[PDB]
Amino acid sequence: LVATQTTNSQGVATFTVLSFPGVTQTFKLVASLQGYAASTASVSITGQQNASV
Amino acid sequence: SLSVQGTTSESASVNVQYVPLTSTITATVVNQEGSPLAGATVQLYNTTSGSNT
Repeated sequence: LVATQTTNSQGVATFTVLSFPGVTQTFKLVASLQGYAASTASVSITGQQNASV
Repeated sequence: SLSVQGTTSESASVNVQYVPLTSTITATVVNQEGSPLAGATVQLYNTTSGSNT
């Protein structure tokens, strides 16, 4: 864990993390929220890319 | 060939051509990781024949 966010009202949960060229930088995004179901998705940025799900 | 046999026996050899008609259908797979899946088998049945040919 390098960054945790409280989700914003602009509907982008943006977090800044180090990156490097030529590596499948996998990231697990867990959403734990009171009022609805907690869910876990995952992505991979390979080099620099916007990973949005 | 136009063998125009008037006064002249005019021998022309006009080539003409025809292209066959083929159809190509494509199918795509994606998920909740937003990454295109490899290895998935997708089967096309021609179901306009009245069975799963």
